[PDB]
Amino acid sequence: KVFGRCELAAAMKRHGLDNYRGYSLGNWVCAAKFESNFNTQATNRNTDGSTDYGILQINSRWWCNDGRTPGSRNLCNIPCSALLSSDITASVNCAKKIVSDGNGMNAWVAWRNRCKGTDVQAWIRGCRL
Repeated sequence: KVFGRCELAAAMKRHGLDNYRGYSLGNWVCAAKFESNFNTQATNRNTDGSTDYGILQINSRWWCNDGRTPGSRNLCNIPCSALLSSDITASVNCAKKIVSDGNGMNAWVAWRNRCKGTDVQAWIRGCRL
């Protein structure tokens, strides 16, 4: 499914991402926008054997099991296919682990390059949450 900006913001807020670990909602919307263009079925197959799955492009070496990646850790304890549904619940739950377990939103390359230092609140301006 391809989310609308405000639609995704409302769903993320209902899943408790606003101010999660000090990151306002807009950061999460901005990251989804540049990671996947709000596409829940996005997949990026990397040359290292790993694959990035879903709206937040979670990588299979560390976070989910797809049965095909060397040195997989499966730290979210989920099959990577659960990250490919229209329901964002699994990606959100795993994204929380990632910012947690690891260290901030720098984990997402698109956030680091396209959201960091910008007015992220603009991604939720106009929306009714």
